[PDB]
Amino acid sequence: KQRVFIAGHRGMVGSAIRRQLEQRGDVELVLRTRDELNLLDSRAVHDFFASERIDQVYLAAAKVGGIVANNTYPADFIYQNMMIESNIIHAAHQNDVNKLLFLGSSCIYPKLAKQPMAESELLQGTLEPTNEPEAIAKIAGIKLCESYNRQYGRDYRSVMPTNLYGPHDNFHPSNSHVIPALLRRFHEATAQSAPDVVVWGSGTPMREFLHVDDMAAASIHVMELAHEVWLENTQPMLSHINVGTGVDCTIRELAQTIAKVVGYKGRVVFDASKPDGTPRKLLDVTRLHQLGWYHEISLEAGLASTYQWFLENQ
Amino acid sequence: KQRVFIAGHRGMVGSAIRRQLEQRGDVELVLRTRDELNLLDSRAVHDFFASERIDQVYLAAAKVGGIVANNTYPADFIYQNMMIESNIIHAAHQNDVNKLLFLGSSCIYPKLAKQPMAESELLQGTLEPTNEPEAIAKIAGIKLCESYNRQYGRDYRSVMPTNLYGPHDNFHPSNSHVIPALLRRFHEATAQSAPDVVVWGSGTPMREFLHVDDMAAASIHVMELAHEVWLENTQPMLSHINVGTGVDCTIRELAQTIAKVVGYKGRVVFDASKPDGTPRKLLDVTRLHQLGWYHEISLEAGLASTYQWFLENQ
Ligand SMILES: NC(=O)c1ccc[n+]([C@@H]2O[C@H](COP(=O)([O-])OP(=O)(O)OC[C@H]3O[C@@H](n4cnc5c(N)ncnc54)[C@H](OP(=O)(O)O)[C@@H]3O)[C@@H](O)[C@H]2O)c1
Ligand SMILES: NC(=O)c1ccc[n+]([C@@H]2O[C@H](COP(=O)([O-])OP(=O)(O)OC[C@H]3O[C@@H](n4cnc5c(N)ncnc54)[C@H](OP(=O)(O)O)[C@@H]3O)[C@@H](O)[C@H]2O)c1
Repeated sequence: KQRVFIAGHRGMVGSAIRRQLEQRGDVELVLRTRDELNLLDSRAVHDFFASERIDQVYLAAAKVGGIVANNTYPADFIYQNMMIESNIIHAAHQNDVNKLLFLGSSCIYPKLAKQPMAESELLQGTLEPTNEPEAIAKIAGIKLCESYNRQYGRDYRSVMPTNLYGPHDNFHPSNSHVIPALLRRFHEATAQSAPDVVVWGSGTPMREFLHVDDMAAASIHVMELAHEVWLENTQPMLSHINVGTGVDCTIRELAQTIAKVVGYKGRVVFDASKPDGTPRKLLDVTRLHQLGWYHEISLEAGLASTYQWFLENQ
Repeated sequence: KQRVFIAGHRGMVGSAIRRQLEQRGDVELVLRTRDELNLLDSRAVHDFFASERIDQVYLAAAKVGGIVANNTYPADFIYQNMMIESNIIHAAHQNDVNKLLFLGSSCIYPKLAKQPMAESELLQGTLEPTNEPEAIAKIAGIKLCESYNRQYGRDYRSVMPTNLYGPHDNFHPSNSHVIPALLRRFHEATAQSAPDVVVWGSGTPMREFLHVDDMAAASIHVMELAHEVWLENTQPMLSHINVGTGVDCTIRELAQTIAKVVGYKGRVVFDASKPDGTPRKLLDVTRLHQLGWYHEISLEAGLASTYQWFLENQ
């Protein structure tokens, strides 16, 4: 069995990967909570790698937040993510861990990228300011992996998810992430019998959403590809793989779907006196599809199962 | 007196800053060699800051090299520079050091940047591959400074030098840095009585060169500006300041000048069957000039004094 360390296993993404692997008789999971191992502490991280015989690492630990958190604590987001990534990568290398999967984010891409965004859009223009600090730390993570691959012949791969939703999300109505926010807002609206729910903007912008269990399955799929196959479909200094659906959805279609899924009978209302973001943002997932992975969970199905998970965990 | 820690003080840039400050009765220098303090060791760096009452830091320590070194050891260049920067910045903050000057490099800029390159070119396109790893670590350094400035109201400023030359450079004929390389090549050619020296390319590309003592004076100048003045001439998320001459020189003019400076009487020869780089690369130094600093050392004068330093230190 392969000994697989999923950093950040109690996280949204980490716990999705754990649920899938825990069904694998060919895998032994090695897991440490934050209390047991602070991944900011280089010495602790090296001690763990030196004593635990790891074969593969899924790097799913990170300082994460929404718009307010990213603009309010920028130092926390660049420092902590640079240090977690640096410590784990360095320790992995030092202890002969050859396989690693780094989980980044689509925030890496330029604000005005060409759509849909191919992996080659990386570094082609200015970042969104709200996410700039975290985005630079995640690009540094990808370039750490690439650099160790190139200097030492490592196999440290990377995926960049689109917007994710599903179990273990933060279902507060003030989350800036639209799916959990709206699930919770429509849930409460449905409880109060509120006549309407008002969403800022016209509803016209197009966005992309992937269920976290699809993310986890794609991530495992990418981790487990033959190296020769992964190499044929990437480039040493352009090595990351976008993970998503590659399909747009309007915020209007999303909000009307969530209303249906929760059984809301009032009105979804869009207040177009508020600004819209860009008209379209989504990943080009041609590389992942060429590597033989396609998502399985439709928005409708994913929303319904996610909402059921929230009901069970209120 | 202000207690000033110059990280990397025995380096080319660090030692230039030290020579200038050591003439300041208002400054007490705090210096630690690599052997005394390994800046990769977070615990050691924090212990130093916690016991040494520092007021200002000049961050002039880095893993540095030429074209071969950067392409051969990419992991070393991204990892080491990320960790030195992260450790010093974090420790400074933690111990109430309010003033810091981070020394980056013009390698940060896109390969196809608009010339001359204004600070706003940062992040506008693809990096030169040879330097990509180091460049991402230095951009992460600038964004660490910005992030601490914005979250905690720190005063962590940054300068990006152009190509530098002067005392304490590496004067081996195989240095990929053209000034020390050519000084040493013409020096040897002059000793051997070699009939010619052949330089690859046509000589037409334009490049920018600044003497290291000018860099040091500009760096001190930028460190010491009133915060209100520095703020008026920068932007929180676009805070770095280019340091250079803002003036182009052909590689042909450079090589013919070096030949004159060393007293070579053979021929400078350009072999145009080898490729040239881009036609022009230089910094726009309007922000530094607006902040009231202008370089003092002409290329001719700088070359002559640099060569005299090499003669004295062979
Ligand atoms: N929609 C999404 O969820 C989404 C979208 C795009 C990309 N991603 C990428 O996926 C990665 C994981 O996202 P996520 O939402 O799954 O995060 P989470 O799931 O909210 O948290 C991941 C976790 O890693 C842990 N961690 C952070 N710092 C640690 C430390 N110093 N020591 C040990 N553990 C530490 C956290 O610990 P403590 O939580 O207990 O604080 C947290 O449990 C992120 O890098 C994110 O950018 C996620
Ligand atoms: N032409 C130029 O020189 C030039 C141009 C553009 C930008 N810059 C920027 O200026 C900065 C300094 O450049 P430079 O040429 O002055 O470098 P140097 O002068 O060649 O070396 C700087 C030094 O900092 C030290 N250092 C590195 N790692 C350390 C560690 N782990 N612990 C303690 N000290 C450490 C080095 O120690 P050990 O040397 O003894 O290994 C070295 O003495 C760099 O970031 C460079 O990118 C320089």
